[PDB]
Parts: sequence; C-alpha cells; structure tokens
Amino acid sequence: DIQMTQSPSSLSAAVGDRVTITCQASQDIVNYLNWYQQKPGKAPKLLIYVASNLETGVPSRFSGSGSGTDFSLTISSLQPEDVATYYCQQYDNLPLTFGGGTKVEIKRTVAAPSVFIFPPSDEQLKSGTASVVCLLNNFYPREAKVQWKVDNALQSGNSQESVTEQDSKDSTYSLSSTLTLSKADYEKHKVYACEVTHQGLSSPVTKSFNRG
Amino acid sequence: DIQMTQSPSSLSAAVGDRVTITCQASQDIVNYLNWYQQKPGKAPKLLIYVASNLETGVPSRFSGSGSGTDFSLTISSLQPEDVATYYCQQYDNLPLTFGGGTKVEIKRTVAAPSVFIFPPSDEQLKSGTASVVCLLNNFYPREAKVQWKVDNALQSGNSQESVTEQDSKDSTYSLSSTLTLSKADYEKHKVYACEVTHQGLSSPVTKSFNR
Amino acid sequence: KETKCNGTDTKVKLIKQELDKYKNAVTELQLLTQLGFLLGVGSAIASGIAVCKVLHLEGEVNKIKNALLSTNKAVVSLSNGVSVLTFKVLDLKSYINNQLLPILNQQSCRISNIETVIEFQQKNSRLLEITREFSVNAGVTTPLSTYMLTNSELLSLINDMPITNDQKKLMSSNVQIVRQQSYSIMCIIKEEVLAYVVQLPIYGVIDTPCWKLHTSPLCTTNIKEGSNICLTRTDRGWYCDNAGSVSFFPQADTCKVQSNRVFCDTMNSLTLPSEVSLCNTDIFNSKYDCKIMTSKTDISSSVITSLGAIVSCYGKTKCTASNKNRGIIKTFSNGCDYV
Amino acid sequence: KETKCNGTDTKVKLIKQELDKYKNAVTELQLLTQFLGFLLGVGSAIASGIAVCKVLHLEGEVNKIKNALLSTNKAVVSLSNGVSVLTFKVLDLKSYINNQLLPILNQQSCRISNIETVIEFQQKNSRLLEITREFSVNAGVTTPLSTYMLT
Amino acid sequence: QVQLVQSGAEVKKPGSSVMVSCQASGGLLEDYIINWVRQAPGQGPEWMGGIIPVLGTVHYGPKFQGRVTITADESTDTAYMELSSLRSEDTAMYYCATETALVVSETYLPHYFDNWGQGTLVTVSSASTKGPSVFPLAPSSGGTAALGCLVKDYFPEPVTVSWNSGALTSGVHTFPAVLQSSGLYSLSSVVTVPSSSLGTQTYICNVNHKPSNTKVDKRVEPKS
Amino acid sequence: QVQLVQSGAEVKKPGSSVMVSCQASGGLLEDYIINWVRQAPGQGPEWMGGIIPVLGTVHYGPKFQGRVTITADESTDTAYMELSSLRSEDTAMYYCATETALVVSETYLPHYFDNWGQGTLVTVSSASTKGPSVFPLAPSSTAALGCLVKDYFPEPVTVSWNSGALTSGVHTFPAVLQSSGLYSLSSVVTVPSSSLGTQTYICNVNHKPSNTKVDKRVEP
Repeated sequence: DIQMTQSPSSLSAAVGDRVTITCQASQDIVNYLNWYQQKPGKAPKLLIYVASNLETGVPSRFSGSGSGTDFSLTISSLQPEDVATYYCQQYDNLPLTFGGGTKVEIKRTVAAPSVFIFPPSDEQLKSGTASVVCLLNNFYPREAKVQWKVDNALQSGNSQESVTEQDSKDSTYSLSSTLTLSKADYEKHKVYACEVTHQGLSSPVTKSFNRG
Repeated sequence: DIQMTQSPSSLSAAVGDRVTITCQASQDIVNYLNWYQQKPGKAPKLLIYVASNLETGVPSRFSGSGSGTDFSLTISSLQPEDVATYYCQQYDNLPLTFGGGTKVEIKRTVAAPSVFIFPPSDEQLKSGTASVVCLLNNFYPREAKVQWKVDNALQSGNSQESVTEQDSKDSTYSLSSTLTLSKADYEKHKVYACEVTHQGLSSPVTKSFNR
Repeated sequence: KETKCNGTDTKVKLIKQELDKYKNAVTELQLLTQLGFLLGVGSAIASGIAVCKVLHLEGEVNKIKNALLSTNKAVVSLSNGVSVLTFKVLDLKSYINNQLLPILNQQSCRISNIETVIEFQQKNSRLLEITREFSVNAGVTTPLSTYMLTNSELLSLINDMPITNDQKKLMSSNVQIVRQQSYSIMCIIKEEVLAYVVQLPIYGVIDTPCWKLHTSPLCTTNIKEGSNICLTRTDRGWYCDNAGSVSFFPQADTCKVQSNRVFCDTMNSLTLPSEVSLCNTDIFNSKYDCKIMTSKTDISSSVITSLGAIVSCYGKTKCTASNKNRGIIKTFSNGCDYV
Repeated sequence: KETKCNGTDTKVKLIKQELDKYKNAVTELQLLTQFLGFLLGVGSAIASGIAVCKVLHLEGEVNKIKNALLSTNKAVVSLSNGVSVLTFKVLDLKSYINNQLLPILNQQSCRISNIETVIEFQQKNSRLLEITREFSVNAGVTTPLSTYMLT
Repeated sequence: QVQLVQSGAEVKKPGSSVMVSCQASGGLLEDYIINWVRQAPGQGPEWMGGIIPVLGTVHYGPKFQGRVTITADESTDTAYMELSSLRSEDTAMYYCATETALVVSETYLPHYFDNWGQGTLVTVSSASTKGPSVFPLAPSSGGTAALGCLVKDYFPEPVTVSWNSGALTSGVHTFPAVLQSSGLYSLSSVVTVPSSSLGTQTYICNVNHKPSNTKVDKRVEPKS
Repeated sequence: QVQLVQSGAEVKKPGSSVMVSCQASGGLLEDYIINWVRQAPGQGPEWMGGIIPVLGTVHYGPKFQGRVTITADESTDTAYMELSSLRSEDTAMYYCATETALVVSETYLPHYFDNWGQGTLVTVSSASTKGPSVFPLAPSSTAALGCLVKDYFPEPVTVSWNSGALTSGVHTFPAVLQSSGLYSLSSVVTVPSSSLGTQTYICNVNHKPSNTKVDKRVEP
C-alpha cells in the first residue's frame, strides 16, 4: 500500500495568517491526490481534487500545489471556521490511502472563562445519585484546572472532565466537569464549590451554592 | 526617443467612480506598454504589463487596454488607497521612456480641521531658537489659511507650512505650521495664538496660550 | 462505453466533441485492423507484416503489455519467433482514467477550468494525427512522419540497432533519409493497447567506392538528312562496390545524394561483376559485354552530369552553353560533346 | 537559451511543451541544414536553387540579407557573386517572443493567468511548425509549393 | 444536492455480522461510484471498498476482502455494507461516500469522495442497549446566566441534543461523551443566555439516543 | 518575493563619483534583469541603464552613457551603479528595479520593472552632514502630541511611534527647507485624551546618513 505522510501533525496560527500544509507519498502518484476537511464529529468535505483543482463552493483562500510525491495545501488568510482536521488521499493505485491528518488550531488573544456551577437536580436525587456540574465557558488556551471543594475540603480524583473542540466562530474552548457521588454522601455536606484557575483571571474564580 | 503623453495631468473623482487614464505614444509600440503606481515617497509598483495583463495581488478593479499608439488604464471603483501618481512606460526600443504622469485625488465631503497649538520646548530655548507649532489635522478640502496672531498683531511671512499628501485610508489632509523666532524676541511678548479659517468652520477657531 | 454527457452548453460541447473525436479515431482503427526492367521484385514490408501477424494470435498482446508496465522500453518474447523492441510513447489510459474523467465527472461535464481541456486536446493530438495518416495510406505509411516517430525517439532507436558506431553515426547525421526509407505498419488495437510496427533501414555496406555513369545518344553527323545511325550506352545509373561485386541501381531516382554519400536500396538493384567498369575505359573489351542500344532516331538532347553537362547535338538544332555574366561562350558542333 | 520553469502546474506544462516544440523545430531544421520518352535529356531541377543556397552559405552573406529586410519586408539584395534576389520576411517570430511572450512568462514564474497567451503562442507558432514538418518528411525539398510555404 | 442517508447506529455482539444501508435521494445508484470509508477514534479514515453498478464491478480493500460484502440495490437506490466476524478493532464511525460516475470507461476506479453519508457509529460490545436519563441543570443568581440538562447512563454512543428544536444554537456547548468508571456514557449540554430572559423564555433540550429508541424533551427553568 | 536592498542615502561632493549597491535576497543576480532608475524631485522616472548577467550585456540610456557604470557581482549577488562627474542635475532618488529573467533568449532587452528597491536619495552638495535635534510637543487641555525634529542635512529623517507599535493616527509631514539650509520635519499623532497618563508615547528618530539615532521621550 502507498503511505501518505502529512506534516505537520498540528499547528497554531492567528486569524489572517498564511498557513501551509504538506503531504508526501511513498511512491510517485503524479497529481492523483485529494484534500478533505473534517470538523469534529462531522463527515469530511472535499476541498481539493487532483492536487490543485478547487471544489465548487470552497472559499478562494484554499489552494493546492505539487506533483510527483510532494504536495501542499495553503490557506491564504486563515479564518476561525477553518478549525478542523485535514487529510490528503491518493488514488494512483489501490487501496486508496490517507495521510495521518493535520489538525489546525487558531491562536487568539487570551479570554477569561465564565465559571458556573450547577447542583444535582431534585429529579436526579430521586434516582439515588447526585452529579454536581461545573462549567468553564468560552476561554483560551486549552490548559485549565478545576479542583472541587465540598465545604472546604478539596475532593481529589472523584470527578471526570470533558472538553469541547475549539469553537468554529471565535476560537475559544469550553469545559464541563462532573463530580459523581452517591445520594448518601451528597446529603452529608451542605456547601459545594468548584475552584478554577486559568490565565484569564487575575485571581481564581470560585462559585458555590447553598441547598435551597 | 519615444515620447509618452499621459492625460490628464491631474483629476479629482469621488469614491466608487470609474476612472480612466490615457497614455499616447509617439509611434506604434504594439502593446509593449506598462503601467506603474507611485505613492508619495514610495517606489513605483507594477500594475499592468504588456498593455492588459494584471499583476498578481493587484486589486481586480485595475485593467489595461489598447494597442498601437493609444492605451488606457481603468479603475472601475476608485478607492481611498489609490491616491498616488501613475506612470505609463513603453519598452518597444531603448531607451525605456515614461509618461508625464497623472495624479489621481479623491473628492470627498468637506471635513473641518482639529486645531491644536504647541509652545516651544524648554530644552530648545537654551540653544537660541524657538519654534511654535500650529496644527490642522484631518481636514478637507486641500485649501486652508493660517494667519498668526501674537498678542493681537497679525503676523505676516514669519512662518513656514508643510502639508501631508492625501491620507491613504480616509482621504483627508493635514497641515503643520511652524513659527520661528529668536529666544530674545519670543520672551518679548506674552500671549501667542494661531487663528484658522476654512470652509468647514462657520467662524475661525483660535487656540492660544500664555508664555 | 459512451460519453453519457448531454451536449448543449458551450463548455460541454467542446470537451464532449473532443472526446468523440478520440473515440471515433479509436473505432476507426479497429475497422482498419482486419534499363531497369531486368530487376527483381521484392516485398517491401514482408519483414514488418511478419511481426504484426504475430500480435494477432490469442493472448499474445498480453506479453507485450506486462513487459511495458514498469519501463517504456522492453524486449519481449513473442510466442512465435521474433524478439522485438517495444515502446510505450503516449499513456492516454492513466490520463483519461485518473486525471480527466474525474475532473469531468465531478462537475457534471461543466469543466470550469479551461486549462484541462486544452491539455487533453494536445495529449489527444498525436493519436489523431497518427490515425489520420494511417487513415489515408491503407495502414502503411512512408516516409516515416514525425508524428509516427519523433527525432528524440528515432535517435534513441538508432542507438539500439545491431550495427557498428560508424553505421549508427551515419544514420543519426542523416535522419531525414532514414525516414524516407522507412515504413509504419498499423495492425492491432485490442485489449486496451494500440501498437504499430516501425520498419527502419539497416545500412550494412558503408564507405565503399561508388560512382555514377551518365550516357547520351551518339549518332553520326553525315550530310544526308534521313540517313543516319545512332548508338546509346544503356548501362546508366549508380555503381557501388559491394562484396567483391558491384551493386547496380539502374533507376536514377531510387537513390538520394547527400554530399558524397549515396543512400540506395539494394532491393531494386542487380549484382554485377567488377569487370563492368571496363565499359567506361574500353567499350570493346573482351571480358564484359557492354550494353548498348541502336536506333535511327536522330534527335538532339542534353544530359546534365554531376559536374557538367553532356550535349548530343544533331541535325540543324542550335546547341549552346552560356554563362550568366558573359552569355554564350561555346557553340557546339554536331556530335556528342561535354563542357 | 533554457527553460528553467521549476513550478509545475497544468498551465506551466502547457507552455513548456509548446515552448519545447518550437525549441525542437529550430534544432530539427538546423540538423537538416548541414510510349517514347526514353530519348528525353535529363536535367537538374534545383540546380538554380542549389546555386542560390550556396551563395547564402558564404561568409558574411546572411548579414547582407538580414540587414536589408530589417526595416521592410521586401528587398532586393546583391549577393557577393553578382546576383540580385527578391527577399521576403514573412513571419517575425523574434519580435513576438522577445517583447510580448517572454516578458509575460517571466513575471509569475511561468504561471500564465490568461490562457489566451498560450493559444496565441500556439497559433503564432503554428506556421513555423507546419513548414518544418513538410521539410521534415520531404528531405528539405517540397513540391508542389504548399500554402504554408508561400500564401 | 443529493443526500446520502445511512442506516442508524447500533451495537453488535463480537463475532456476529452487521449490515449497514445507505440510501441515495435525488439520483440513481448506477450514476455513482459508491464507496464505504470507516474512521476509528483517533485515526484517519480508511477506505473499505466501492462498487460501480454502471460497470458491475465491486472492489474490496485487501484488509477487508473476504469478510466485507458491498451490494447495490438499484430497485431502491440503496447501497449496503456487510462486515462479518465483528471484533473490538471494528468500533468506528462508518461512512458511505460517493463519486459521480456519469461518463465512465471500463476499468474505472474510485478516486475521491465528494458526497458523504452522515456516518454510522457501529459499536461492538457485550453490553446491552440502554437509554439515558436527562436531568436539569437549573440556573440561579453579571448579566448572563447559564443552564442546561445532563444526559446520563446510555450505551452505546451517540446521543444527540438540540435546544428549542434546534432554534437555540449561538452559545450552545454540547460536550463530548465521557465513559464513567461504572461504564456507559454520559454527556452534558449547557448554553449561556441573558439573565433577563430567565423567566420569559422557554428552553427545551431535545435529546435523542436513536440506538435505544429514546426521544426525550426536557424543560429547564428555575425551581421554587 | 525577493527583496532588493540598496545602500544608504549619503551626500556626495559635486564632481566626485558615487556608487549605489543593490543586494538581492532569495535569488541570484543572474536570475534577473537588473535596472537602475533615478527620479529627481518633481520629475518622473528616467531609465539610465540595465544589466543582463545571463548574457553579460549592458545597455545605457543615451544621456548616461560614458559617465555611468553598472556592474553585477554574481559571486556575492550584489549589483552596483557608478555615476561619475556629479553636478546639480544629479540630486535624485535612485531606484534598483528588476525584471525576472528565467527564460532568456539571445538579444534579450529590458522591458519592465516588477521588483523595486527602497530607493537611494543621493544629494550632491558641499554642505556637511548634520544630525537633528528633537524637541517634545507635549499634549494638554482627543488630544494630540508629537516631537519636533529640527536642523538636519541632508534628507531624509524617519520616525516611528512606540518602535512601530502605535501606527493608527500618525501624521508625518513633508520636510520644509529652512533659511539656514538645514531641513526640519514634524510628526504628530492623535490619541484618546484618557491615555495621556496611562500610555507612554516615544518617537524613534533615525538619520542614518549621519549615523545619528536619537530617541527623545515625550509625555504630558
């Protein structure tokens, strides 16, 4: 099979930047190479076919070049909605094969997260379990930390966090952390808080709540 | 030599208008004619080569036409960043020769100048010279008048003014006037003023200071 | 199978029509793929026809295809009896299959980018030109055109022939004559491959002495108007030394002259003993019977030689040789003379 | 002199092969330059043409031809021997290549934005190639006189 | 303008066989090259095979030949992909992708994928199908409040969620599912909204877990 | 995509000879047609000559033949221009401009200029080079501030705000020639009046011909 080597594996560029992506084949494939865009969770969309032909409806900022074994994809003015993973694909011979993929991320000015906490619902407590949710909304960069605090005792390793992909319109992230415990232990304490540190806040922001 | 005739020498057009410039050759040069753009103080930039081919990165509003002895450069929608002097150039034979040039200016709405006065610095007075600066900032049209007033006496011919070229993003002008006097004569009077008249002010605006 | 694109718009009509011209030329080829009098007759393309005939055997073409898959030059073992150099020049398959039709199919025959169609018509051009020539010459063309075999291809093919470097150098320095003594035989288009046999000359006898004999009728010049006798040497033509004998070409235009080299074809020649040269020096020699014709046809004529002119002047005819800057310089008397 | 187009695209490949076909024709032609009836006298059909060819080969003779047809397309030239011959410049591909095509090519490293340029070049280049092809198949001597030889 | 509709996501037992369908609307199957591409989590796509009904040719990737069958039902314009002897490595999103085959010569091959299905997530596992429970995340007391609903304890992925029948999209963040230590997936969906509309506006999250035949419309608002 | 770097501006004595250099980055001198163009103040451009390194041929405009020398040092990718016998007419901005020369035939001629140098202002005069003094223009009761650059020769002097960080609102006026012979020029910028205390504004004045770089701090 023909192996496609896509480089780099990841890149960070500002809005309006000129970005170049390269694809190399394990043998000569003339110009029989395609390009696709995949946003997280969506089907791929065809951008470039035969190395250099623009697909109808694709913004003019995308272009492809190359021949033989090395090809390139260039975005002349990187835009927020371009955050996605891109794949090259050859069809010189079978089987059709793809590159490893290149994930393109936008670098933007640092934004503070909005921190909100949700207690477990009265509806959920009837089922016998309590989940307390803490939210970081529209922040950058990727790295943040949330340590739960029940009353004043920090809870360690009894929670699970999930992070969205970079948002396609403003290049920020969001993060939800869920602290799962039994019904007996939830009614054991009174005041619940989640403490959040990030580069966008001068001091760490804490949100807590009283049962009622 | 081949003489290139560019016409007109200057024109004033509104934003969004379609503007045409003409270049005439003294003999047939087929289509061996180029066009250049020169903004004030900057190098010329190639816009059109071989009469009609658009240079890469040049806005789509530019086009070139012609053959034989008469050629044209066309901007379909004149934009503020287009304020510059344009030149045609032939290359049928050596020496390469240029047109006389066409200065294109943008006609917009009348804008009043912001009037600011600056006294001479304390550091400069020790060296033996004093400059008093008066400023008209981001105004239109080109024509303005500044008559100095020291105490209450109108000053004549003791100042020098310099005006910027038309601004590339908003098509306004700026003008700086410098009043040069000796340190002995500067400290001879007390209150200095510069009074400014223009079509954008109902009454002339005066800004003054006490020494 | 068929271009199932609908033919109306201006963009579609040119590429679709261009495709039809290719498919019709291909279809056309399948239809098509089914002195001197003493000389001896030959079969000019008996060699080429023999090779073509081998390709028609079942499954024989497959050996050719498999060998030219990795390189553009291969020596193939045919099932019958001959090893032949085979050459894939144009690859229309991978262009149509992997570069053009995908571009075409994706946008429903709206080729938005005119550049692709122009490249196709040039890539398609040589086939139509080769097809066109074969379509006018009953599958056998001569001379070998530049669409049949480019100079780049010909010089490279020249280098691979089983001859000395002296023979190779001659052919490469006079490629124009080579073309005129070559044939192209169209014969098979089946199993996604088109192939034709190119038949090049092989010059095995080089640098031997060669001479040209010019003759003109010789009559007596007597006063009686109708009583005259004429005599003419009939052994005119080219004579080259060859293998201890002389290769004789009676027909004048069967040879092409470049400087000092005479390119001739042995097929239209007779092989004569070396004593033929004596007819020039001693027409009555007792060792070779010099060929002559007799007549009473007392007609004046002239023969232009390589370095002059023979003039047979008889009767009341005015015969004159002139210079461009001086006019007439010599007036010929009756008889055969030379200047 | 040389085709140094490093960037590969369908347009670049089109002009380069079109340029190569012209560059090939010049070299290709340059290679070429180095009852009754039996009583009828034999002639040399092109002895006249051969004689004229031989004079043009003389040292410094082509310059005489070139300089006379430099300003006009019709001139009578006196050769070194004594003969005046009508001379005709039919195609001026030189002034086309130098001042309209070669500048266009160099600007964007062989990426022609207007496909019209390649079409014009191939049309401007067509007459030269067709003349070459007739000579290339007929040993430098054609008859009858084609319309590509002389309109 | 032609939409490719694949069969729904499902969980199949290891060693069994799965059949995925792909429905074409707006054109005939003969007029396309129909390809099947799969994507495992954290990998690129992998081409499985393609069928060209106009030529009557089926092609299989070497890794999948002998355990994959792709057919083209021209009577319904539905393409299918059957993969037998399912195991853990096969847990992936399977995509049905087409290439237009209007003007084709023989030995025509698939080259690209310009029209795609929505994808079918096939999860191979021993666990049973289970629908999720949805619980409100009520807001309370600057000028923007947040609320949401929690979709907990379902198997397998995916679960879908829309706000106000898809009306509320600017500001929604539906987080990727997390596999809890207990097993089964759980997921959260939050949206920020101006604090002045907390009483005047209705916010409903429409959660669908198609594998389990679960349709839930959960209203969110403060309590008292 | 190739940058042409000319030598710095200077004042040369009348009658002497001056040489202007032009450095190409990203390509070889052979890969271009190298032209030299000059423009006197208030005049259009005038073609002086050009060099074609691939053919080793130079062509001169008639007015400049015999007192202009253009060379191309391909060992360093540096082009040069030597003008001898300086007089009043030569005060001008000199430009280095290229025409790309990939496919070059014989008898190739210069045709156009697609890539330009920044220009070199040669001032022919006996007046000694002199650096300027800069004086603050403090803002007080949108506000405006600036600095005054006085008494320099010859032109030009450049100015940047906050090392190029502050660009929106800058107005640098053309120089005016004073009676002393020296030049003077001003640079003013408008900025919200609320940043007069929270923002620092520094103008970076450079006169390379005299090798005088002076940064005078200004604040209300």
